Amino acid sequence: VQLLESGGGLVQPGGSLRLSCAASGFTFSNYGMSWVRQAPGKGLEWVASIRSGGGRTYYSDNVKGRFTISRDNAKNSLYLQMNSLRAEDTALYYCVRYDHYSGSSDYWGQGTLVTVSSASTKGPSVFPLAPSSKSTSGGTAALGCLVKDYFPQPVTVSWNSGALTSGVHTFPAVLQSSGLYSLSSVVTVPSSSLGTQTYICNVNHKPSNTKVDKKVEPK
Amino acid sequence: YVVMTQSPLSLPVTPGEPASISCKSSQSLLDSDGKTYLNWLLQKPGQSPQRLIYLVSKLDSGVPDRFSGSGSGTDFTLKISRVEAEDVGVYYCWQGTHFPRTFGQGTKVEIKRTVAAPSVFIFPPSDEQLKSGTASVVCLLNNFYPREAKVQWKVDNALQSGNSQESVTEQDSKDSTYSLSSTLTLSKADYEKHKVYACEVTHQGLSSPVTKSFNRGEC
Amino acid sequence: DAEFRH
Repeated sequence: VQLLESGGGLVQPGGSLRLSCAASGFTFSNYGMSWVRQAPGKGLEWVASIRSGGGRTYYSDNVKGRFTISRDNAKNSLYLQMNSLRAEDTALYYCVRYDHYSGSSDYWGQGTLVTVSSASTKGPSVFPLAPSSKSTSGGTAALGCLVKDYFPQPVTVSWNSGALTSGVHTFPAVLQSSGLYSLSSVVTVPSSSLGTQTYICNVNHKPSNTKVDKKVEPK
Repeated sequence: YVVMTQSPLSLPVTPGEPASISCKSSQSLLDSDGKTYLNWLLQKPGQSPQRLIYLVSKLDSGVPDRFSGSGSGTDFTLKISRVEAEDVGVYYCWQGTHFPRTFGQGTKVEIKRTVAAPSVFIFPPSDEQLKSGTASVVCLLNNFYPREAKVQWKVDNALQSGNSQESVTEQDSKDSTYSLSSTLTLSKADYEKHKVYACEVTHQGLSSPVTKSFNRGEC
Repeated sequence: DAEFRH
């Protein structure tokens, strides 16, 4: 069972946006679906629901007259058309399945992020955090990538195209005074690997079409 | 309309020990069909929400039986008999009896593992960034517990103010530690007026305050 | 959730 949302991004206040949820792994036409949102650092708020029958819909008071939920059963897709967007609508938007057999919502998607702001898109700069010396008395080296000055969220980081996941910490972004974000991603590796093993951080900032693979070498 | 109130909002618990979360509704969740639609989900670090419990006490797929739910009317409780490191995250209750759907505020469970001192690493700015006119110095605190950690920057022994930011990871699901990234940012010019850059770490796990430093030029 | 019943 998979719910994959797309369509989130940066939009100006009063602007419009159209979200999609591609569903798989179950008979889509048989299930009621909903959109539920989570503003960063905050709780869960129901946004809209659509039944499996009759195209019947329901909206939270906050979005009445502005949002339209719909579905295409032939494409196994859920949609949320968002108009007259406000700063207060900025959130991660989740596709969520209603399980009528248990009388409750079960599966959540991964969410797609909507940012409503008059601020400009900016792509990040990616800088190496080079493993120096020693760094530890015990044969461990730390290296990483600094992803600096971007907007809006989100940015993703992987190491060696997903092969390297052990000892990886990607930090939550910090919102800087300027309105721009920065983050870092680090990994601890054996000191002895530095000579032979290649380390590359793969940075993705989709809102700016930015894709960067940065090789991190010592010294 | 139906307000969901959880308590406590923060729940530190020693692993192996039980934990309880209270969930109270402003109106009875007994539906006219005789069922009580109270549910519990968990949102782990960096993950989508996953359902734990529906209809007050029913375990969802794959959920360990150390989880249990009870209650009626307006009064409900999630219990974890023996908390495991993998139980860390934010727990939400929500009601499916009354339209519209409402969630509780969330309860963040924290695991109280043994004290772990941070491994401290300092990173001089990249020549890439220096070329761009700015200079970021990163101090990394890796895998520590508890969360409270004091980080101060010193440049030629002068305590810095207003030019640093820090980010902290969520408590790790596997080893229950935190990690911290502190970034000090200067103009290249300012950065080049000094030699010694130091980050000083104070933490309950350290035998004494720890300083990691380097000298600029062969930085 | 209640919207799917009734």
